[PDB]
Amino acid sequence: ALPSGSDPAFSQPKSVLDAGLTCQGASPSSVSKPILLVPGTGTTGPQSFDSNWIPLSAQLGYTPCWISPPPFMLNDTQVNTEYMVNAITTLYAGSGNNKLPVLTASQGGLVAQWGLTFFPSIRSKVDRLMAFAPDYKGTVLAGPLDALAVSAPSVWQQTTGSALTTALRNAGGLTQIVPTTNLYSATDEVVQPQVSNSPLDSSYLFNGKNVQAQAVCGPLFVIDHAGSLTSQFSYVVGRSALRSTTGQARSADYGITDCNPLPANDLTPEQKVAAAALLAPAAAAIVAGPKQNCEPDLMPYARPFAVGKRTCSGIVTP
Repeated sequence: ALPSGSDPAFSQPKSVLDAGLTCQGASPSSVSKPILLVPGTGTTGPQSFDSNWIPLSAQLGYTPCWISPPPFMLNDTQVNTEYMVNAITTLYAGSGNNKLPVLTASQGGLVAQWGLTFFPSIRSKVDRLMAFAPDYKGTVLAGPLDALAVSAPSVWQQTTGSALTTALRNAGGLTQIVPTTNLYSATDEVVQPQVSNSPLDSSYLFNGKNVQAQAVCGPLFVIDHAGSLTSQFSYVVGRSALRSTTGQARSADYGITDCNPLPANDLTPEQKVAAAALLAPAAAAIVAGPKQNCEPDLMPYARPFAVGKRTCSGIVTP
């Protein structure tokens, strides 16, 4: 049984959360068919999606909207989730009180699932989740202690074994909460482990539509972390998920002829070039960003689910 009852309090002023939400060509308070895009570590919304799902979702008939939690998704993943929860509240009312899809890149999927686990109000407002390379179990490649012995808050949190990923799993968050499709790759160079095509993989959610590219395209098919978001294969799976009456991608809607690892066909030449360079700003943001030597404390609503772990203030207690 998941957390129920009232939503946790926000730590951020609402005005700050509002400033992080933008829609292309519309206000989030008056928008037709919004899709909420949640970016990856080290990026803003436009950096994650300008070269891919902002144009691609527009051509499918959605108004692209996004959050850009500062600085570049490097702060506390629990604060990044406040931006998403506030955005869902706003876009739900702003689209006529209609459920909306959420589409994510890397950490953005962890944020979405964290929000669905701990903020019950949004469960009735999210139609489906389409997550590209989500790291629900974190990654064994996060490397918070590689090179400098300090790393961004959200990098600690995305490290395998972290208090945050422990709390998500222990609270029941590795089972899908809304209809979810997870698209990922065994050759992801950022998120591992992803090789088993099974619940061991970081992108896997129980009862989700878990699509490891190599299970469809073969063991030597190669797409990396950025290509998991931008590829033509990824587009076909995401399109199926967004159109599906079940809320999940359908195996019938894609196949071996879609196994194209290059940027999605419908992107402009400029977008395809930008898609190849997707993570370049992320490295600069990380170098310039906040860094610390400990994992951020869990907020009170999550503390009971990671008792015994160690965060900045000490040992987690209930």
